[PDB]
Amino acid sequence: MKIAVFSPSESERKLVAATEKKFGCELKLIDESLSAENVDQVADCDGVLLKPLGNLDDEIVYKKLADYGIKSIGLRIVGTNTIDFDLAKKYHLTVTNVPVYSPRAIAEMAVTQAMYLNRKIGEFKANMDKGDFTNPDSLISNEIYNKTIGLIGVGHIGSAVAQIFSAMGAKVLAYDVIYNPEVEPYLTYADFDTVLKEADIISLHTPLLKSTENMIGKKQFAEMKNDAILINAARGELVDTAALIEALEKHEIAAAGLDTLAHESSYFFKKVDDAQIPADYKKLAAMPNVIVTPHSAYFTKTSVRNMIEISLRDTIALANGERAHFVVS
Amino acid sequence: MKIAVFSPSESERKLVAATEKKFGCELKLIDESLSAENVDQVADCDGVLLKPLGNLDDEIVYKKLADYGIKSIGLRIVGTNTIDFDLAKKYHLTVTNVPVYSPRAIAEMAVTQAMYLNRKIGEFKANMDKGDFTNPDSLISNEIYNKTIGLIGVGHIGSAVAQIFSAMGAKVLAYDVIYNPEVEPYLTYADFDTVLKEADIISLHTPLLKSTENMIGKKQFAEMKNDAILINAARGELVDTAALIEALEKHEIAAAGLDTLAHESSYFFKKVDDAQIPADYKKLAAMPNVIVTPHSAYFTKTSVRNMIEISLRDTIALANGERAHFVVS
Amino acid sequence: MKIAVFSPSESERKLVAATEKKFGCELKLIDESLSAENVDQVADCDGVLLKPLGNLDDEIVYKKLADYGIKSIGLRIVGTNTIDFDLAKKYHLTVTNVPVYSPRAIAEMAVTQAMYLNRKIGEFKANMDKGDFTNPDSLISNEIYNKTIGLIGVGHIGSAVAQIFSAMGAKVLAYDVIYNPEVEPYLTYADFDTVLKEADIISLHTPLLKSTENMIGKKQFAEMKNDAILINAARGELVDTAALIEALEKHEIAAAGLDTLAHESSYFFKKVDDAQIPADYKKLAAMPNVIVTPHSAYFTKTSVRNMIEISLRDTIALANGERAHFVVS
Amino acid sequence: MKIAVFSPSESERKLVAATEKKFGCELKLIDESLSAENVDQVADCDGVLLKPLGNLDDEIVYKKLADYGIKSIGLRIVGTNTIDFDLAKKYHLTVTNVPVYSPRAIAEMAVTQAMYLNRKIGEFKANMDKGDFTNPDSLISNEIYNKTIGLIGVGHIGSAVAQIFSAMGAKVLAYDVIYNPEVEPYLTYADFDTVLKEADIISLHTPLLKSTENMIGKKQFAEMKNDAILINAARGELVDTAALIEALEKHEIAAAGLDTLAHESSYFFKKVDDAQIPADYKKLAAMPNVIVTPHSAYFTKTSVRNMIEISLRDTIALANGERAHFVVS
Repeated sequence: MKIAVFSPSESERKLVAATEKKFGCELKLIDESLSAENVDQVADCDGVLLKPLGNLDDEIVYKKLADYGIKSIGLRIVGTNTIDFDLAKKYHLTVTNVPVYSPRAIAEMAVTQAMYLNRKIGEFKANMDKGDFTNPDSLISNEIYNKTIGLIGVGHIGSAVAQIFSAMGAKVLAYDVIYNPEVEPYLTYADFDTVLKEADIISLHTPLLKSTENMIGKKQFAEMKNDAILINAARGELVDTAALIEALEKHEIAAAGLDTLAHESSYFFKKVDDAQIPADYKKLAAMPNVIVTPHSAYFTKTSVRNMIEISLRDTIALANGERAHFVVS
Repeated sequence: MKIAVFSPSESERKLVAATEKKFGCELKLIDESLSAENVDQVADCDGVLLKPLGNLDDEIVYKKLADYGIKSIGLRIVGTNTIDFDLAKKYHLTVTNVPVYSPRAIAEMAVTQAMYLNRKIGEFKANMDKGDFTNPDSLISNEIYNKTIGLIGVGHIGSAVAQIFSAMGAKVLAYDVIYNPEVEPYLTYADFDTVLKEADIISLHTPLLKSTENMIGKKQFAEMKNDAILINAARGELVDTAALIEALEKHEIAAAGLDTLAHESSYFFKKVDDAQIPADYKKLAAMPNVIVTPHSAYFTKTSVRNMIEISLRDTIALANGERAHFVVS
Repeated sequence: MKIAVFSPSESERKLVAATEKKFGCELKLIDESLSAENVDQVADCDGVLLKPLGNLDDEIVYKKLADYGIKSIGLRIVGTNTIDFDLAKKYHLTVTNVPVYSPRAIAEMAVTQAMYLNRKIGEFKANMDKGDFTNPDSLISNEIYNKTIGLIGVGHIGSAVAQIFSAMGAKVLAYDVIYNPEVEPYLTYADFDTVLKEADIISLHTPLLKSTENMIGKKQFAEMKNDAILINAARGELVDTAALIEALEKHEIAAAGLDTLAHESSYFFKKVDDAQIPADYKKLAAMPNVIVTPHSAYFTKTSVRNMIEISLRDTIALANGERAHFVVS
Repeated sequence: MKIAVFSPSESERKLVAATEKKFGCELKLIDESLSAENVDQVADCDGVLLKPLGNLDDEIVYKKLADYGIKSIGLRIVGTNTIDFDLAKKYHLTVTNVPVYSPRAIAEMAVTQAMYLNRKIGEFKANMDKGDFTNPDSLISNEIYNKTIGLIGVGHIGSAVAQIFSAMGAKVLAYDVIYNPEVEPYLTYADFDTVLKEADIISLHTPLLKSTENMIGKKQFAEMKNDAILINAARGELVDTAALIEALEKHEIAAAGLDTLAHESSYFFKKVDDAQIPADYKKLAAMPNVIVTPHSAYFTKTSVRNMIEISLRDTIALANGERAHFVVS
């Protein structure tokens, strides 16, 4: 049982030994992701784990996989769009994926950003950098249990946000289109308008769909409380960035924590020069009441381990024609 | 019922009218701290609420409060250092204070700082500032339910830190010299050495005393885990700053969140020029794995209100010959 | 939109008005469940909600449903075995069901029974009934945070058990065959032997399968700690009752809370004479360290509401050829 | 180091050896309470630990402890009623006690009883006893996150009740005459009338004083919701038992859990005959929606140990001229 691993990250490499032992298999790590140019390297292998940078679009790959007895495409991510299903069907190559990495990883980054912004630590730092070490009333804070949290969408990640906040004593409201009895201990469902008007901290947990692009814009910011804090660890495209920047500069909201931004593809996950960084990011990055992280909410030891292990399990099951949890086909 | 209030903060001013209505009393605000210069303004006053900047040394102030029928001194703060208790006894002046502003205010600042540093948000920022938007392993994080929290001292604040951390699923250990059965659902008592050795996040909750000054020094940093996060929202002098800086520079700890620092008195609560700010602060402030705040863990609406309303309440009571909750030796 | 409701319970009747308003439909409640004998009563109706006592086995029902334009069978329960799918397929009659009622309802009954049995309130009552009002050491208890909980199986219900207990400070271990990252904050996975040897309170959350019938028997009881408490709110058939009774009489365990028993079908949900109640139940019912409830863990306002509302939603969607959440076909 | 222990419980006996090892002292156990009859057994003793059944009236006991160099009286209990404090001062005998055994022990008994009664387990039992195994609406229950908890008094115990209930998602309200900022994450202060009117579960945490005797009477039952559950694990005399019985009989409340009852002193902690048990108890004990326990909320391993080790520790300290934590007036 030798499984090829394409496009391993530094963090995934640290796990290979442990992983090999636990699964009784060998991992063959290959530095680039899978192309026509290096597929010839699964020959001595019984399966493939993928982290595709770019679309898997040219058929010499899909065919040559089947030539070697490969039956499955084990994506180490949720993201499916990089796989041309037409081809996969064409070579009885199942696709697996990793739908849930660690919902607490993302929930905890959201809560963390919200707390820091609530305590205005950045605004204190910007004051201090100018030699102002006072406690002006404009930097006063409050305990989390005096806050209302509002969730737009819930899911596994929102549910974990609600659990955390409600356990610190906060009131958590949520708009959603589906009803889940299991999250009732931790939040109260309410319609969208109420969530936006009443919440002191608002966090996005909606999927990106054409109906949700820009669902947070000028009109929503105007509805928000002026001291509200917006967090978006879901999808950059949910929020109109210019509307956001302006709302922050107008003080129609108080702060924002973003793990994701529209057009992040140009720069997130890369090294770049100054001329490569867009101007909206530079504006947000200069504000003491804004956090931007490079889509790293997921980035814990647990998520990294699960991405590797979940995908590997499905992928070995399928090598043994055994059944698999996260087929997508 | 009229109560003089000396030296109110800006945040304190803002609550005044609501407090009048709530207590059905009148608050006479004096901008400065009580002094021989302003004492005669107490003349039409039932009681006094003090926030002394500096020593209340002169005796004619005390003679004159006693002359005006004033039966106590209501410290709005915790520290009684500037009260010459000798003169107090001489003039039959009970002294009260506010020991417990809001333990949650402080505990939440500690947690917030720990979570931010755990997520290495500032290290991602320093990296992004140089155009690096990747997710290197050196910035991988972890879920809080995988961490051990170590408390040095508990008290009302540490106890609250322990409640919050254990409610997120963390394991919490605490060193203390008195036993409180009511904290055991949230922490496990342990030896001081065990705590430093096993904790991934250390938070300080120890009174500053002769015996506890530089309690956290070179030897203690050497004992901690190298990815440990040190939080001090108790008292700066508990920590040897030089040893802290060195430890961080050598990566013998991963991060530090300080709401208080040795020698902070020179610059905390002031506006100053660059030349007035000490070098140890400047070193800390430059580190992207450090947070420093200007002793603002307390600074929530609840605290500021409690500082007024708890003193006011004991102060009114003693004016009525009734009992105060927080009389002091 | 008129929906027939068969075999309504007293609790479901209390909801009709509210339900009708919220869904803009009329409910036609019919006292017995659906047979050949009363199916002629869906004529003026656009759908049917069912709570079948007994198998729906005779085709005159399935055919006459289609004759009236009925497209769906809306079960108000999880239980599917009462529907002959061969027939349903034969009349393009979809089957819906209600998979999740309220997991907290069942989790809370489990926790409640565990707590009462931990505090030995029944044993105190049996003492008191004989005139003994003392506090003998054999009736000493302990705080929940000094206990280890062990879950055999997890699921939605076990996950809610773990959440509750771990929030009171208990250590929760769990054996399961599937791995769910989202419950990690609340329990630690461990193998079956460890859960049985180490747990102070053990609660069953395994599905009944031929491989699980009697999975708790003489050998497991002997492995359990002598002061352990077994709770089973899952499926009566998971536990060998005679092995249980004997373990209780031998004091190889301390107590048991059962919401379900093998052969409960003879008596649960019915009114019966003494000669109709089996002897195993009478033995357990006479023990002060045993609770038996008549499979009522589910029985809250929320579960009753959800059973009605979830099934009704799917069933109206299907009347409008719209899509539905809980199809089983 | 030898410390005499008077009148140990059976549970206390069981810990003795471990306590010796833990304190590195010797414990001389005397079966009876201190009296002129047994005082001379203190002669070889450093200090004393008392559990007085009855008044310690004679003065020669006190003269003789003082004669034997004994510097304090270590009550292992909370109540100091049987200490003639006058004689204590005469003979320079500091008096200490144990105010805080384990607040969680008591709070957990309250919660446990509330949850059992909320789930109406005893009413299902009374029903099953008559062969009725149904789920009538009169026995429908509800999830604890849908309930409001009302506390009359807080303190260390009530506070713990509030932590547990709010961690299950309940809304908790409390009436009190002193403000504690540290409880606000878990409860909201409210007027006494609001609490009785809005609470679905009422739990008492008020000291028995002249002004609080029958604080819960006819008028207060009439104010409560008719499906209210009343819990008293504080002091029996707070509740007018006649009015309690009547209220239950009239279904003006749904249930009651009592760990303490007015006049309990006649039978609690004793073995007695049927003729010695009062009628009000017999009425309560017959109701399947009532629990009565014999003042055993405290009775966990933690409490029994703390009662020994906390007194022992202050007792050793005062023998060393060091400070005690729980000296008493």
